[PDB]
Amino acid sequence: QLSPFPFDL
Amino acid sequence: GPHSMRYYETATSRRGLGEPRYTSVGYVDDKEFVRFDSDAENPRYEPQVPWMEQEGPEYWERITQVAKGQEQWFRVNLRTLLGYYNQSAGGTHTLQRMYGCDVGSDGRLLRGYEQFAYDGCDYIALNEDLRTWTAADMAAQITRRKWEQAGAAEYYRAYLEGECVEWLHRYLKNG
Amino acid sequence: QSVTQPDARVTVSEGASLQLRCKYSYSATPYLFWYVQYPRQGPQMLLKYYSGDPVVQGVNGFEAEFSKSDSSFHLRKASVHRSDSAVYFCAVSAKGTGSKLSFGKGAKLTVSPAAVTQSPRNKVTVTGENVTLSCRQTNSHNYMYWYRQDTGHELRLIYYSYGAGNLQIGDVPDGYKATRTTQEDFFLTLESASPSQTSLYFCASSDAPGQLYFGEGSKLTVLELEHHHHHH
Repeated sequence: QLSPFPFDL
Repeated sequence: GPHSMRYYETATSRRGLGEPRYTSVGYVDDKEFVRFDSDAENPRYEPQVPWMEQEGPEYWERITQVAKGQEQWFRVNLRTLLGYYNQSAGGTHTLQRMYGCDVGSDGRLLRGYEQFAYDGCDYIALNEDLRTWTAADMAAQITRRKWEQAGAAEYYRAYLEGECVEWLHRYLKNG
Repeated sequence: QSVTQPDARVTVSEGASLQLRCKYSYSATPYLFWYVQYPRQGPQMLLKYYSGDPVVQGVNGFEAEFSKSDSSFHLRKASVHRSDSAVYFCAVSAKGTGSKLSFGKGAKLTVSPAAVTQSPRNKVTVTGENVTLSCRQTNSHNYMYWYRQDTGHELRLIYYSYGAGNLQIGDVPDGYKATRTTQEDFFLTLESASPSQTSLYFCASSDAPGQLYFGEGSKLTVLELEHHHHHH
């Protein structure tokens, strides 16, 4: 499984 | 000795013609094991080594829609970096994301990763402690300021300490 | 999935100690939030939990403790003021959908002796009318939300959006259209207003998974006129 949806820049 | 998992997500702008190409490639140790390309006719997801075939159709289908979502993150965030850097909309740019985990035989975690590069220059990086951030320039400072306040490090730490390691040994238990 | 708050109504004396309970049943340990809603206002986040230290510090003097084995995220405050009289919402975010915020039923507390602008504070119409609720935010947030709250209950998600032109369905979208025309603007449209669509509508924006900044509310009443009449 992949990392959670990343934070916004 | 030690072992690692690594994911390289890359998005590049194209002049005029619609959405940016999206690339996601997975590495176990330093060997490529999984790949996603948006340019492919039926983009999906795929296996790059024989020992990754034993994975169910649910694994591939879920992991694909995750990448389909990731494209939206990049579309949006390429756009915000144009704002931060005061760049024209008629240009092309590259945004790469790397995350993953390092472990060497204690079945434990050594190091976590969450870092970004913009046009081949370091932007922001999660530090060894997974609490602090290294920001390269002024634009990255803005990101660093709100990630520290919001608690992004703790957000990423839930994956890096848990699932990242678990799936790595799940993958390592092969070949 | 689900979040559970055992008591809809809680009364404590001024100066006393408070504990508001919350238990979740989820397949994977979710992102956990507490929100406060003062009369005539949108909810405001108190504190949040992603991972790490199981004890988190909130605003207005609140703190919460997470417990994995107990699957609980109880809220507490040392000494309650009269101004703490509000409705308290335990709230949760699913691990795979971090930005979709879901509310608990809520606890009304009686203690006895957000640059999000939404255009129509109050509106009354009749069945069949076209109603548009406007929402503008200057926070440079990429996430925007439209909730509705039936008086006495919790906020229920209608639609949300990530970036301009994006639309993602919530829990209760039937009868509504939404449009995210720009980064700052998120319209909600009732093409043919129904009396079931009378409630308090809250817009929100977010910068971080589950951390939402709510507007001040758009209260809409739609009347079937024939209903409030005895036929002659």
